[PDB]
Amino acid sequence: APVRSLNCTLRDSQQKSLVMSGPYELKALHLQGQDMEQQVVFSMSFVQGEESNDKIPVALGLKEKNLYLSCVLKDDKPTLQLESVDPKNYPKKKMEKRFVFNKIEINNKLEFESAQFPNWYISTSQAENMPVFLGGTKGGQDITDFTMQFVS
Repeated sequence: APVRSLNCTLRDSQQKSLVMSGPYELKALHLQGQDMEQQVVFSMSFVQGEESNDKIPVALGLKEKNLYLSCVLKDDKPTLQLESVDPKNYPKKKMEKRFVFNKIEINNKLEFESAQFPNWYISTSQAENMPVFLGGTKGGQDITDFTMQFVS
């Protein structure tokens, strides 16, 4: 059958929500009440790739939009971007490497490591309303842990 997907939202471990910052970036911020309608809803697809109990390959597309988080080198650096794709062909089981994230469950938290760039992870800043980016470690000052919420 087609690739399976789930609608969901993500928050960082500081409980910051994710929203759009222009058409090709996301930002993270403290949201509650009416304002959370601003949050982005993702369609998380369970795709092809190396898997284990706690390590699941996924794609993160924006629900009902032909936009996917992807990891590419930009100015010689692994970087996270929102890339447009052909809506007739996505999502699919066999997503290209750049689109794939290893969803890792550790201590009640989730990490999204780039399948393409080992040990690079979806990250947020502690500061409010800063971009979501690709970070070169699960260590450090930045935030690399998230929780997932299921959406109808």
